Amino acid sequence: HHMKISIIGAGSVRFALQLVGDIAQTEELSREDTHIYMMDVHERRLNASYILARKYVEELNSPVKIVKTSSLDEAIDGADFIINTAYPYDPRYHDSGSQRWDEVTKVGEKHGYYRGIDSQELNMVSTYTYVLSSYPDMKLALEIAEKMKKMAPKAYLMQTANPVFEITQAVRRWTGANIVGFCHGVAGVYEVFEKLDLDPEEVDWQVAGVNHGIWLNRFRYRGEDAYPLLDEWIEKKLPEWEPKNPWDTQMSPAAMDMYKFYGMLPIGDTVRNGSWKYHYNLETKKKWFGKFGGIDNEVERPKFHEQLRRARERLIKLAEEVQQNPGMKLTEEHPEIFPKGKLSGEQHIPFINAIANNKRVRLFLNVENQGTLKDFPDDVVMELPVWVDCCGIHREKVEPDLTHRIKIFYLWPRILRMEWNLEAYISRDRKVLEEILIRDPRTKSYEQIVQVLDEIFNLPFNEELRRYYKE
Amino acid sequence: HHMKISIIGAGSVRFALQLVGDIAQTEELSREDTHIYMMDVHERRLNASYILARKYVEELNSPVKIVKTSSLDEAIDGADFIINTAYPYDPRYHDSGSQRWDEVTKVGEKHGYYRGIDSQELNMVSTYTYVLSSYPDMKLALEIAEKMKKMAPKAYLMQTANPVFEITQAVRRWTGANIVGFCHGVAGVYEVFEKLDLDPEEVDWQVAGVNHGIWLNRFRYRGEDAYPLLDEWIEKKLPEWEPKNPWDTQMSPAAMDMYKFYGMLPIGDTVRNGSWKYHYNLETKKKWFGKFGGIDNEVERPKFHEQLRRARERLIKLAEEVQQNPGMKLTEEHPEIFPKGKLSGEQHIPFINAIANNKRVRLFLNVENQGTLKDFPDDVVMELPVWVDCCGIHREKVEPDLTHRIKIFYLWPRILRMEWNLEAYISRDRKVLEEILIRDPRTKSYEQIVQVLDEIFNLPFNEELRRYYKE
Repeated sequence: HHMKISIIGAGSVRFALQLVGDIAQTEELSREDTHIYMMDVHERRLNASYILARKYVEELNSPVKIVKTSSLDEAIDGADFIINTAYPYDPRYHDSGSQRWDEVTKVGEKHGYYRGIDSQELNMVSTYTYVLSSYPDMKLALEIAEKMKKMAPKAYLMQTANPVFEITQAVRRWTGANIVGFCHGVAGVYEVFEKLDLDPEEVDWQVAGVNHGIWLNRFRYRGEDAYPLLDEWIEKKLPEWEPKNPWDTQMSPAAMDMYKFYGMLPIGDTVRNGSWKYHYNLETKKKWFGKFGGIDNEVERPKFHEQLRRARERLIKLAEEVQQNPGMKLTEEHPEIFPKGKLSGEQHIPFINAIANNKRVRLFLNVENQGTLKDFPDDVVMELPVWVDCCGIHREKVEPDLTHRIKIFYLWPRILRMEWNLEAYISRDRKVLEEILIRDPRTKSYEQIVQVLDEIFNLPFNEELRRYYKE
Repeated sequence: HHMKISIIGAGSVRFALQLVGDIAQTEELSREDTHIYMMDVHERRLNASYILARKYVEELNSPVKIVKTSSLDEAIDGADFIINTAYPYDPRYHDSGSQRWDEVTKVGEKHGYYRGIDSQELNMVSTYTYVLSSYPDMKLALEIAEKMKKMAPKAYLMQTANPVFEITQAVRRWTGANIVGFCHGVAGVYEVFEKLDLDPEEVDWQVAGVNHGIWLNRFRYRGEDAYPLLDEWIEKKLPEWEPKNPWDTQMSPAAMDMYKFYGMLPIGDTVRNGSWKYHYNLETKKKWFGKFGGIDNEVERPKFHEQLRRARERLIKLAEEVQQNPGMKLTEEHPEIFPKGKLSGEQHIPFINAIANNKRVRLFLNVENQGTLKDFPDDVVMELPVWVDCCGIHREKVEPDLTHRIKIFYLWPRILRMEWNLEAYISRDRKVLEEILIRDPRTKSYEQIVQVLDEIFNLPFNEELRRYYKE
């Protein structure tokens, strides 16, 4: 047979471009019998990705076949791998998923919720959830899961869209579907090693926890705990640390503070998901994250979404250029965006090449605990270090165990917040949403949460959201 | 041999009087070979309880022997049953345990924490915890547990002092000691049956959960769910409900609201331990609990502690009366306080008579889950329906199971808050206390929690508390 890899939401041009780049440069997958289905509902973006992708593989000399489609059934039918990177929205009001999150966040601030209703303790990550329930995004992943159990029973559903923890769990639990959560927050660990003058391949390390809630449980050098090297860095170097850009938080005072308390270093976006201690306002964010106040604020987030929008428009306009200039080479003209002989460092293609062609590799994926961390249920989805080959996912033993304080102060509260979000969705009940905000540290009255929720629900692009929560 | 029942903190005159009344009226325990050791550190109160108790049993014609002691070793040595009803304090500053709680609560309000630092979501119960850790009270129960493993290895430690959940758990886990938590919040259920015109002995019922967090999981009449009778009462009767006194909350709008959301009626002090929805201020408390705003407020609690103080002074002065008037009969002069031919309805003596003399009885006690509620760990202490005989405690099957919403919204959050409180104690670390308040919905800044904690720690009667948390 051939191999079908469907990318749902392929209008995310850059992420799709790095996926297509990775498969086209992977010797075992770069075959005539590899078919990439790019599927999306917004056609301007779709057509751009498609012509760019085709131009790109042409220049890598990859015989991979690329098929654009407009219908999700045709993309799912008989697929071997389904990558969901879709960010749903209503084209009558918006032109991008992030616009809707940006707007409910303004309504949330209007009613006294700084950084919006979706900014909660232990998840400050922007655009992670959408009105707690994430209805638009969860609805789509469950639609995909119902369609694929009929037309693609042997496929792996690779969840990339947020919230990955909530969605992966819901699909896993409510459908049978073979879903796996992907996220690459694990990469920040390489910055820790460099800042401590450590050859990365000479470090024995491990992380574990929950999506955007992972901890460096094992950090060793020469068979000895290397955490004293971090304690020394905190003494000497931290006083003069400074971020390169609003995303640079791994070695921040907020991270070191969380390290002091929990006993292990929080990795990647975990650092963004601290307690309210670091997030009361912009001035407080700047004390703990440096001059930008990190990425999750009034100034840097709208700035970032504006850059992202600006970039879509460009890639569309670039697609009109390759149409207009058949002869120009994308590898030469924009090598940043079309790398030759390098890999994205994303885990998606390594995963596919492992399962399809037995190229065994260590990955960090969101899968059911299944008794890897004993103090938590077997069915709860977690970000774990796993080995992947043609027999599927195999979990590494997690050693040392995560500290008591991580379990009771971080992980368990975060698991419950997920259980809260899933109950809100499944029950179709406003009361659950109200109860979530009743426990929000910035709720002043009950009247307040009723009025925020009302206003959010009455935004024109949430018409079907409020019809979902209608008595 | 004889039987030794030690009451630690016997200066709680009224509670001690009802204990001594219950044993003296229990046919199997009212023996010459039953010895009651009353022990306390404050001698004015001790002497009063002792002479009152002796006068009391004299009039019931109970041959029970009563021994006052000043030393806790002498009370614990060779004891069969040890009832801990002590509320520690410093006599150089205070004359009662509740004075210290009242004062840290004033300091908490001073710094913007309404009803004090110890009033947290899912525990509004006044005087339950003391500066989160409850150091004075936990220290004493662990001292008792270390002394009794040497001098009373076969004894049952009956915890009555608060916090019962935290203390019972800590002792259980950190020592071997055979501890069991007692609390009689289960009694409110009899008011529910009466208000619905139900013969109480014709109702098939059960409760379960956590101390001050119990739910009416089973409510049946004629082998049929009787919860529609509660739904009818809510329609017709609730609009005209009104409390008899600040403790009357079982049928309140707050209780019915919690019933609507969780699916089961919260029982006793559970009703006091709702979310902040019902507790923002006095005016909001009065909407949900009636004209008094319940018992946990600025007005009714100091009023209640003043009545309690007034009552101690009286019982002391009554003791000087029986000394002065040998001939007067306490049964006749104050029958409210010295009942003849009735039982307290407290579970303490039924328990003793069950274990000692095989008078089997159904009780609701705080013991280790041990897989009674499957979704929770085996070692966590919980308030469960149990049968008690001479072979010990036997747990009833809990059926139906508690609802999903109770588990994820009420019980699990409350278990974690306990785990937080125990970590604060065991670690001797202010940072844990800070982290608890970092998640308090009325914390505005980190500076705020540092200043509350500082001021609390610097109150003269907390000298040894702050030396316990000293760097």
